[PDB]
Amino acid sequence: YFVLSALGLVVCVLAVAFAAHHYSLLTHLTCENAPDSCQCKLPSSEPLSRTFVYRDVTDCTSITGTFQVFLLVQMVLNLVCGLVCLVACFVMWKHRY
Amino acid sequence: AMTIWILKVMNFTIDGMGNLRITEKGLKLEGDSEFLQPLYAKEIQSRPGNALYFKSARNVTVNILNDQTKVLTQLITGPKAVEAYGKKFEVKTVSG
Amino acid sequence: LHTVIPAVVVAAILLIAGIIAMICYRKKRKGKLTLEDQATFIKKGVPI
Amino acid sequence: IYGWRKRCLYLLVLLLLIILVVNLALTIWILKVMWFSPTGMGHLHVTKDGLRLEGESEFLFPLYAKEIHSRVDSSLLLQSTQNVTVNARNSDGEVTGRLKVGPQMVEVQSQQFQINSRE
Amino acid sequence: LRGRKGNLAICVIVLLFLLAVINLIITLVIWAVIRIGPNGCDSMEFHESGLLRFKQVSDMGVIHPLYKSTVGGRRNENLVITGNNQPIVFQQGTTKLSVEKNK
Ligand SMILES: *[C@@H]1O[C@H](CO)[C@@H](O[C@@H]2O[C@H](CO)[C@@H](O[C@@H]3O[C@H](CO)[C@@H](O)[C@H](O)[C@@H]3O)[C@H](O)[C@H]2NC(C)=O)[C@H](O)[C@H]1NC(C)=O
Ligand SMILES: *[C@@H]1O[C@H](CO)[C@@H](O[C@@H]2O[C@H](CO)[C@@H](O[C@@H]3O[C@H](CO)[C@@H](O)[C@H](O)[C@@H]3O)[C@H](O)[C@H]2NC(C)=O)[C@H](O)[C@H]1NC(C)=O
Ligand SMILES: *[C@@H]1O[C@H](CO)[C@@H](O[C@@H]2O[C@H](CO)[C@@H](O)[C@H](O)[C@H]2NC(C)=O)[C@H](O)[C@H]1NC(C)=O
Repeated sequence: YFVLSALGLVVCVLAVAFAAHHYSLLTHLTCENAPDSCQCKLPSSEPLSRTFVYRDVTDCTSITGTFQVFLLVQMVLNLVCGLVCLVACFVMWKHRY
Repeated sequence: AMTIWILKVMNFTIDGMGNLRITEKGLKLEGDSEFLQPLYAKEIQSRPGNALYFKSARNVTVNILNDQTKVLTQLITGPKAVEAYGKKFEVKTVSG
Repeated sequence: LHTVIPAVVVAAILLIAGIIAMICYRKKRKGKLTLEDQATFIKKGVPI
Repeated sequence: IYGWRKRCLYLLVLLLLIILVVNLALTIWILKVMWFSPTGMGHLHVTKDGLRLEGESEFLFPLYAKEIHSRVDSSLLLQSTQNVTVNARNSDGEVTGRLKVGPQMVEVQSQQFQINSRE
Repeated sequence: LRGRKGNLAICVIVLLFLLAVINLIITLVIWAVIRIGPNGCDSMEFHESGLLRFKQVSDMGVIHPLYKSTVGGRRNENLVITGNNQPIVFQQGTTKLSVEKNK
């Protein structure tokens, strides 16, 4: 039980980090509507740039709307679950050591 | 300390070795490249859709060297004159 | 890079856990065992 | 008190542990983006006196050098689809002598066109 | 037991020690294969403006310039496009400009 509480803590921490990084990425892309898709590219000093294609997306608002809301909810839930696992370990060693 | 020295020497930024990138095919150079010593090559086949150039602020002295590094034929495109030294010249047609 | 290096940031949480554990090596279980005289205070600091 | 002595001892052990963990993370990074091999970085080889490359080194930006050579056992070839241009410029950067190989037939543009022998 | 817990702690210490040794080993291998010295590797350096300079001869094999790649040369310097005992052929379809050793 202690081992799995620690494992849940580390997995939730990894999820928090990945969600935060993905949100930080999505804060800095400019995206346009492509046929049944979205083309999100990043501004560059040189005229060339790297873009990404999100298929099966009618309008990019779904990426700029409910997607970032979903990321925020996911990171909030992940941090809450990580806190729960950490305090579970805390009580475990407060009754164990 | 040694690994930080490596990271400072090679400038391992977030995206690879600076502007240089290494892929499956080979080097992809997202920066200028000025070399101090003579380079070598095998072919220069520019992709269709662009014009391969050769420029300088001075003469372009195309030449050939034998095994003793002695000049046999030369083609110096300078500012005023375009000389073609050698042992001959020719202009042929397709049929010979 | 994001799948390799941010796998180490959890070691910072590992430190935080270790520190908060070590600031409590006697605050975890103050009573411990052999809990005699559990309604008063017994301590001295002056030789008589 | 040997108690806090042991406590700080394995606290230092913990610090050495975290430094080792982060060092392995950085070295796995340094191995990954480098395609590292005992031959050399990437698919090329950085040899002792030079560096040999067997791949299509597409320069997405200009090049500069002083001497462009060809290999001793292979003949340099340079080709395109529209044309290949050799240029030379004056001190003010004005291109003055052109050796252009157009789509059909060669052009030379200059103020003079000599031909000599080796002597 | 305190002795057994200490012995497992010693095993932890030993495994950490060997992990650090192999980390140092692979770091030396990284140092040596690129042939890095106190100044740096004897291959190249990254000038801070972005100018990728090199330090010695280069064997680039094939080259395929894609975008905005004008093979030039340094100021007040001469491009010396020499074929060491090999011809030089400017080719385009049928059109050829061949500069061989004696023609
Ligand atoms: C030799 O090859 C080069 C590259 O293919 C040819 O240069 C190209 O020339 C055309 C005709 O002018 C250019 O199209 C137009 O150029 C003007 C600038 O003059 C520009 O404002 C237009 O928007 C349009 O692009 C073309 O851009 C240009 N290509 C490059 C890469 O510069 C050249 O014409 C060829 N030689 C002969 C004799 O055809
Ligand atoms: C770049 O190309 C130009 C054009 O081919 C070269 O200019 C010519 O260079 C030759 C040899 O240096 C000059 O011949 C000299 O003639 C004088 C007498 O006038 C003589 O005393 C010298 O011993 C030598 O034979 C030639 O006059 C000159 N012509 C012009 C119009 O400049 C130039 O030298 C080339 N530069 C390099 C660095 O390759
Ligand atoms: C350039 O020199 C080479 C080496 O001599 C020539 O190749 C042969 O040269 C010998 C003697 O000069 C001739 O007897 C052979 O007939 C040549 N063989 C061939 C296939 O040409 C070569 O011919 C020379 N090129 C020119 C244009 O003179």
